[PDB]
Amino acid sequence: IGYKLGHRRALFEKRKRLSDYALIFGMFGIVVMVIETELSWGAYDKASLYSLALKCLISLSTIILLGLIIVYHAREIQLFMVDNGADDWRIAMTYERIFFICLEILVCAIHPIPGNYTFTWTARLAFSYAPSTTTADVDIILSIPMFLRLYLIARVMLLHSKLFTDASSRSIGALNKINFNTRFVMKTLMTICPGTVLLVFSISLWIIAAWTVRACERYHDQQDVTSNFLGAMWLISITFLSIGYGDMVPNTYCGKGVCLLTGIMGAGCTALVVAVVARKLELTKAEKHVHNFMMDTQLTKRVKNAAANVLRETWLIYKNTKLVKKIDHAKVRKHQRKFLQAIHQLRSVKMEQRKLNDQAN
Amino acid sequence: IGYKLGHRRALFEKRKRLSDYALIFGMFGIVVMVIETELSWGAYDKASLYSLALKCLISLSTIILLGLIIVYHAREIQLFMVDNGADDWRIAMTYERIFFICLEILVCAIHPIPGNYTFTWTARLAFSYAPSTTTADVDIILSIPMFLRLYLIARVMLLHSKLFTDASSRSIGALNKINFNTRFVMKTLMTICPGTVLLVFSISLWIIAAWTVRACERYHDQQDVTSNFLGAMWLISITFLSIGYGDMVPNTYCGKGVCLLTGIMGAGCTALVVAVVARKLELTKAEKHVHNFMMDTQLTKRVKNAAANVLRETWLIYKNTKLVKKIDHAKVRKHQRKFLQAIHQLRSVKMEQRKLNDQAN
Amino acid sequence: IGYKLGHRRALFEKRKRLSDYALIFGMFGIVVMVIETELSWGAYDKASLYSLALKCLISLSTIILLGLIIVYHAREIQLFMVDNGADDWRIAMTYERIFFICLEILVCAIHPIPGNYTFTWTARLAFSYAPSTTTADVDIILSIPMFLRLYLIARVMLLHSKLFTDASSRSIGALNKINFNTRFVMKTLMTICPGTVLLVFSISLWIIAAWTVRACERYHDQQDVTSNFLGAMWLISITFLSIGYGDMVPNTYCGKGVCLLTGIMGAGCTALVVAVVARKLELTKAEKHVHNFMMDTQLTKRVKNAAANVLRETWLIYKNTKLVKKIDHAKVRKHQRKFLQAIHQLRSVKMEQRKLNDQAN
Amino acid sequence: IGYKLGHRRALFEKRKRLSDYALIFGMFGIVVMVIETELSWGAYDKASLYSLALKCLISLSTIILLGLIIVYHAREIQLFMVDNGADDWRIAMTYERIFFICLEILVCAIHPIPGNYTFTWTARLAFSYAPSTTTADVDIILSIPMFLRLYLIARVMLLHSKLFTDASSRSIGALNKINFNTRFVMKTLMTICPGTVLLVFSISLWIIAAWTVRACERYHDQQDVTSNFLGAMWLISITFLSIGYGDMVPNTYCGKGVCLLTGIMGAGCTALVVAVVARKLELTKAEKHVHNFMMDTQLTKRVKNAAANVLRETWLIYKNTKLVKKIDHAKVRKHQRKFLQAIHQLRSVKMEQRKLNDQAN
Amino acid sequence: DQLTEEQIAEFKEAFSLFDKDGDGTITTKELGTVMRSLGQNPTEAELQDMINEVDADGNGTIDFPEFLTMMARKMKDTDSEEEIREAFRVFDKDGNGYISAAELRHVMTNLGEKLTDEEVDEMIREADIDGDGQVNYEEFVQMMTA
Amino acid sequence: DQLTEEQIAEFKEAFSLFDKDGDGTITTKELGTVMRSLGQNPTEAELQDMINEVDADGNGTIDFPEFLTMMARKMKDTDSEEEIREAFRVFDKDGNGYISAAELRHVMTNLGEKLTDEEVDEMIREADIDGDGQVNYEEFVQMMTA
Amino acid sequence: DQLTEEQIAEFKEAFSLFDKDGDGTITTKELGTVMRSLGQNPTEAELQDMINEVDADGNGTIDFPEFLTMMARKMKDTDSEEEIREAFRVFDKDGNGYISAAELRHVMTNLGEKLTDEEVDEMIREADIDGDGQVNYEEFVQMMTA
Amino acid sequence: DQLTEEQIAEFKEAFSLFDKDGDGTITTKELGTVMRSLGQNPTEAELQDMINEVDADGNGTIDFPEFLTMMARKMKDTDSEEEIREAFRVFDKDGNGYISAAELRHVMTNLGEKLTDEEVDEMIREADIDGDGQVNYEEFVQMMTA
Ligand SMILES: [Ca+2]
Ligand SMILES: [Ca+2]
Ligand SMILES: [Ca+2]
Ligand SMILES: [Ca+2]
Ligand SMILES: [Ca+2]
Ligand SMILES: [Ca+2]
Ligand SMILES: [Ca+2]
Ligand SMILES: [Ca+2]
Ligand SMILES: [K+]
Ligand SMILES: [K+]
Ligand SMILES: [K+]
Ligand SMILES: [K+]
Repeated sequence: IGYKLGHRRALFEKRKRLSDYALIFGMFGIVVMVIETELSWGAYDKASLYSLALKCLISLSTIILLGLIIVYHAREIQLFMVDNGADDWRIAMTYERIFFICLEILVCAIHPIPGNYTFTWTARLAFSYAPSTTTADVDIILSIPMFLRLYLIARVMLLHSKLFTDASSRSIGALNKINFNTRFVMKTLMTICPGTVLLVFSISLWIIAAWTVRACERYHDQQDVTSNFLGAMWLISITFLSIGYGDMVPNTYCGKGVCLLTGIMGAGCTALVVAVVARKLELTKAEKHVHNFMMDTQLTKRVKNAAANVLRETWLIYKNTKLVKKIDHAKVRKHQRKFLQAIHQLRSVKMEQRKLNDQAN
Repeated sequence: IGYKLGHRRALFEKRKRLSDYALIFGMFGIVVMVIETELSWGAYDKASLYSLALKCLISLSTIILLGLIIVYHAREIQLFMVDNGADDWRIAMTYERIFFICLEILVCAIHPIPGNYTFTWTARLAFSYAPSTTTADVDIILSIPMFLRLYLIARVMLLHSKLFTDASSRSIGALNKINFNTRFVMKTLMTICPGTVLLVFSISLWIIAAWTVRACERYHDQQDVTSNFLGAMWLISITFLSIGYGDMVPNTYCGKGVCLLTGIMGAGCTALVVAVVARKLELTKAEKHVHNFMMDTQLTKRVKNAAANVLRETWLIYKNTKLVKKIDHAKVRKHQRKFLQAIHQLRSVKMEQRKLNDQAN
Repeated sequence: IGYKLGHRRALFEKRKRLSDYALIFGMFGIVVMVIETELSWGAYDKASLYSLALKCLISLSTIILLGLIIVYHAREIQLFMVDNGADDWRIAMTYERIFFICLEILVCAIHPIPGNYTFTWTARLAFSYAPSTTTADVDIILSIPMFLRLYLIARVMLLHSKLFTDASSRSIGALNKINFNTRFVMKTLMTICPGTVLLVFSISLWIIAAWTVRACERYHDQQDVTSNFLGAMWLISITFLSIGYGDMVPNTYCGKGVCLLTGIMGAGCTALVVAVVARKLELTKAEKHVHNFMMDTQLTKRVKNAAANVLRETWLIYKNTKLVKKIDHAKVRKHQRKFLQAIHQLRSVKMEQRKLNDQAN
Repeated sequence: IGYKLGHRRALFEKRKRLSDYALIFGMFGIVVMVIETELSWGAYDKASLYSLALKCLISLSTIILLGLIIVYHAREIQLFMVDNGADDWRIAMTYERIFFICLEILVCAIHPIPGNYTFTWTARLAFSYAPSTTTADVDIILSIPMFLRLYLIARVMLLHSKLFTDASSRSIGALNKINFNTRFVMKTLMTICPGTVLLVFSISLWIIAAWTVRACERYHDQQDVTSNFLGAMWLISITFLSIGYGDMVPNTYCGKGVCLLTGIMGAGCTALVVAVVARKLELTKAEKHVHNFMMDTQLTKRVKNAAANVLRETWLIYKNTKLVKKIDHAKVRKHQRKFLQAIHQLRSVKMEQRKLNDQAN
Repeated sequence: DQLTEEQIAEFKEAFSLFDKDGDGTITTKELGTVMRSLGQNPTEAELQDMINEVDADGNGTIDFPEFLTMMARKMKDTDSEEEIREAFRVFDKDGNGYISAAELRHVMTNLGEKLTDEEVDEMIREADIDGDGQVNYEEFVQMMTA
Repeated sequence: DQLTEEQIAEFKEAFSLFDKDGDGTITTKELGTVMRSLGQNPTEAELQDMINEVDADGNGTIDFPEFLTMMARKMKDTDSEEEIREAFRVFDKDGNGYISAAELRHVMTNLGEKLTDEEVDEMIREADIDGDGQVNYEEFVQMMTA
Repeated sequence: DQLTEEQIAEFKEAFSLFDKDGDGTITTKELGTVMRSLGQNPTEAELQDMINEVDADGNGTIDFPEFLTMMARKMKDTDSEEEIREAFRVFDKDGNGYISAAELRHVMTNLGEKLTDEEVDEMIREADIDGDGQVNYEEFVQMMTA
Repeated sequence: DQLTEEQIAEFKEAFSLFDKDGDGTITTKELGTVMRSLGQNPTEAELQDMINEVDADGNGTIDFPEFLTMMARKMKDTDSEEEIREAFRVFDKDGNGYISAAELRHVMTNLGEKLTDEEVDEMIREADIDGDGQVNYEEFVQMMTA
């Protein structure tokens, strides 16, 4: 029809391209934060120029990220204006729209500023109940919350999916009045691959939580217990499965909060994992039919063999009782016992075959 | 019309109005008890006048509450007399009716009386097994059982529901011979909102149990371990999920009984929570239909692409075998391997498509 | 008829009456054992005459119990000879028949004989890993296995059930070819009352296991930790639910074996308990219809109100735009926003009503 | 026909016979390794001739095992060449085919070579956090991975199954196109015997893991805690059920890894065990019909008794009210109360009977 | 004590659920339609007698006052008018309502609480309005009038 | 010994389950309804054979003594007659009830635990009451008579 | 702007899903099969009054340019023309398309966010094109075009 | 090598699973019943072709030697005779085995792993046995001959 159906596509491409730079500039800051946190503990102190450089980089990336977010929201407003048939952009503002933008800005505006600021930290040790005191730095409160920036991955994955950006799929969805949201794609992925998503989620959370616990716990720790990376991995793994704590209990409320979060997540996820595992152990239609065929084939032979022995024992009893001059009672008793055994076996086999046939009916 | 439908509604309104004052006068006493318990542990001793005032208030509220309970039961007897067609009120007394009234009076008649009475308390410490001895006060045995007054909330919620009080609802229920009790409303709430009530119940139990554990444990505790509010919250949370105890085991049977109760409740409630979680991760009818449509659309293209390669490889094999002067044996092997690969891919795709169609059938 | 059908009834009554004396004479011995074990620890030593009397009573009861068991098996052989056409009792002996009788005799033949015999016992303490050594008495190995005598309760309950002994029930079962096994009544009870049996089983196991743990643990214990009845009850309860051990870990393999048994039983029984619980919270087939009726009644009003709001907003927009000469833009934007809000509310209500009707279909 | 269908059978028999010698020569090496590991700790040192002999035997068995594996793969290649119509063996090589052969060779090529090689081992003790240092020997690293050779049992079981080798079964599978792989046999075993396989798997894993934990833990252990076989069995059992660790936490990462593996396996297997348990506590069709028949029979009598009780009270009230000269008010009230009680009982029993009939319909 | 306008409005709204198409009167089809969706299986004769039991106008239809009377009688818990009429139907067979004397003599001797022999004889002596032996349901109302 | 009046009443109550509409007689329809309610599918010929197997009176109906005899015989665990009459039907074909000697020789030479050739040969020699080679169930009762 | 060949290929592929047998035009049967496979139940009148709404040629069949316009209009979120027609249909009776003013006054006074009676009088003014007392959906299109 | 008694007995027992008629011959009814019991739906034409494909005798029935050949040919994994025969049917339209040259040129130019224009042109040139532009399935057997 011209103009339209091309303007919407142009806006779609612009919005999709604006969502990659945000991911790049967020992951850059997270990686630089991790490297600086690791290095400043033992390699250099907090007064060197390396810290200043590595934090100026973070500030620059944060500024660019905020600019990109604002431009993305402007493009989204334009797309709404086109879609709903509006002439003034002020019709878009609906309170919650402002609230979500402010929340995104606040979440993405946190990072360790350059400088040298310290505070006082006290904790109560585990299993001995002895107070501790140290002078930490403010850059540990401002660094952990960067992991909240990981929501952009979901946005990118939603905008790059084939279901969201296929003309035929959109036409069918419009015909059936289907709203394409981020929950629809999540449910679709869960239906398609319910194991891969769980594996990826668990493997990422494991490492992130282990590093966070170690970083929190390295301050009040002089025995290499909870500051060990492998020890943190073991602690997270055994708390996920809800087994216990061992001798490794955190001395910090940060570690305890992390442990509570992993415990909740594991209690939520184990049931789904075992359900999808149980769903992988059944037979399809064709193999079920083959199995039933072979079972009936074997049961017929078993029932025939069982039925023969009854007549065999009856004949033996009659012969040894009436066709012999003298009577030997031991043989008669043995044959009667075997006769009863044959009757019971025949009845059991017949009942099992009837039950299987009724089930297959 | 015949004195009916006018007297019954008036009695209904009287009974409904009498149930709010009881809730007010019970919550008042509970709040005052909590404040007095918090303040008497250091702000002032037990021999001051603030304690006397704050306990006289409790006694007054308790007396008024008992009066309101008696008047409510009198109105209930009147309603039964009207409902069942009786002329003497002595027909209502049926043993269990007296027993329930006596139990309600006994539950609502407990509170810390004014005075100064003390007793002796001994306990065995955890992880060290060392005896302890202290001179406690009687007002801790008499204060905890006030939390039994929380059934008035359920009574008010039942009396205020639209299902209980609606002419059309009652007409339909009478037509279908359905009784309107509290279990019906509870199961209706289960059907409508099975997550909100679970969340509210969990949070309220969490806070109440944490406070109770701290109040019991503050007597035999000199190291700020189990008499810490945050520590109590952590203990309750990790015992609910059945992970362990850490280094935080109570030295008192009160705390151990509370922990047993939370463990039982968590074992009962986690299964329901994870059962209702799974109901939020499935597709509706329209979503299922469009999903199946798109899956079949993609599978057709996949099977076409798979089928082309078989003919391609066959032609290449024939051309390189019987249409070239000199035979190169390094190419025919590769072409035959790719031919087998194409055959296997075609069979797999066809089987998957047939399985999906059979499932959708 | 022909002296038959009454002889079988007489044998049934004889066998039923012979099964009460065994229960009486087993419970007597168990009770006397418990009393003697409790009293011999502190009241009197092992050389007094009270122990001799209290063990001679046990021996007498054991002898009578063995005699009763033998007579019961003789009556069982007679009943088999009547039921299956036979004339010599030697046809009944079928190896496993002898094995079960020998097993019953061996199980019921164990008890603490009179005398004074001691042995040496060593253990490794928990949490400190320090060896211990004591001079125990043999009568602790011979007393615990008395709880194996509790199988007679199942026999009595099976022989006293109405299903087992009823002419109509037996006639129906014979018509349908049903074997009245001892598992049949267990499944029947599980179908009728799935909660009462679990409650009784749990409480009885709780008390018995707590007493057994205390009796085993009282030897290597000098700090009143695991030889406390309430502590044993707490340990059993928290191991049943699979929470942990706290600071209460047994120093004896007897206690550890008991704890393993309770852990296995709890892991097996909790799932059944929650499955039973989940069946008490759903509506019947006579109130679901009322529920759906009222939901549809409310939804109709909701959609009516939404449509009215949509029309009102449309009219207000038109009046404030095409009628008033002085155009005010502050009102038009608000009215358009409310128009969109009403449209969305109408669509949501319509979708919810359609979904409920479809699921009720 | 034309050496066809006989050549395939000959190759099948040769391949089946070649798979028993590998199992024999693997189990021999595993047993000899276990014996040598047990004996070299206390009986003789690492420099005696017994160690040299017991390691030369292992090397000989390993060489023979590798030869047998190579010959088996050659026969497999021959069978493929016959089956797919190929004429040159170079068509079988398909990358992953080479990779799996290399993986099997590498797995089966590991064993402790003769000699005397030592290394240094350090660990951090549990619950005390004290460093330890010892001079271990290299053979412990090389002995444990022999348990990877246990995959040959699955191969033997698959090749010896009746389903895999039966003319009628293969004909049916050819008609209804299916793949006769190991997953099919595993699913078939899970369908027919869902409990025996779990029992065998658990009982084998228990002992293997307990021995592995003891062998790892015996180096840094001087208090007989985690080096005890029974203690290791208890630890594995309580970690499988996810109860806790007690006072028994390994000082080695090998024990921690084993415990993690058992915890994962138990979390996976407990759900299946408790799901298959419930399948045994249910009634078949015939016993269900008998149960319903008897329930209806009893309910009819209960209804009759309730109706008679209802009718009697009305006559009693009428007699004591209108047919008596002097009115006694102490009897009419009791009769009216019993009248109401009978009415309620009648309603309850009628509702229960109707519900049972509706559910059985 | 008398009804106020709010309860009248609520009862009118409830009545609107039965009366479709704004007729103002409940017909047999209208009642059957609302009873069908509740899960029950109502016969034509049952509907006819149900509407006739309350409709004192005799026109075979229900207006607002009749609906009020029916609702007021139905919201109660126990109605001994029908409770003891149901018990007789429990024992009555063939749908005649003509239980003979022998049936009552056996029922009130070998069932329930086993009334004494002299009591049941007096009860049957009073029960038969004429003595033919066929005790009908007109003996029910005479123990209700007072 | 014999029977006291205590179990006579219980047996009468059990008999009342089949015997509907009184009359003290069991008809084919009454038995058929009871067997239908138990989940089985009974044919008319099977019901006629079952009722005539116990009805020594020949009137086509079952009274109390016949029901008592039927229940007494059916309450046993193993009936040596029907148990070994079922085995022959297992090998029977087309429901004729006659088995040729070749099938018997093959069955007792190959199937089961087998017998020696002379033993089975002598058994077939004794089996044919005339020698036509078509044995039937008349020879079955020969080994059960004593 | 405009459309380049890349989206043209996508739209042609999407159009191929409706137009079977390579006809190049969409018929009522082809649309009906697609709608049925989605779980909906379309009537013949619906399949006709849907296609003629987009068919500007009048031939009774849909080509590619008509498909483009239909998809462009349907892909939007809210269509104000359809929403308030649906809202009117909600209050409509027995499929006539006519609403009497008396109903409208009650609807716009007693429901929703209310409305002052003067406002309702102003609205009913010029609401009826002729003023007989009934309102149609033609007055709808009067307040859209502005 | 197949003359050994064990494999002959195995195959005879397998053959007995199809022939329930006793005589060593397989008809349409038995094959249809066996395939029906497996969950498939065989129509008359396809099964008739299936039995005719192995039937070299022409009698319309399968004996033991024909069963051996059928089982030997079907037990193998990949059958190059049918795998590409079905691949050709995938692109068929009306099942006549008649494919125009233009369709082949299109499929072997856009679909699959692509092909150079001269190569597909040469293949189509060789494909037509006469030049009518339509290819049958004898070109398949011409490729598979050597
Ligand atoms: Ca009407
Ligand atoms: Ca009327
Ligand atoms: Ca009869
Ligand atoms: Ca008779
Ligand atoms: Ca077309
Ligand atoms: Ca057109
Ligand atoms: Ca045949
Ligand atoms: Ca032939
Ligand atoms: K735990
Ligand atoms: K747990
Ligand atoms: K500890
Ligand atoms: K623990």
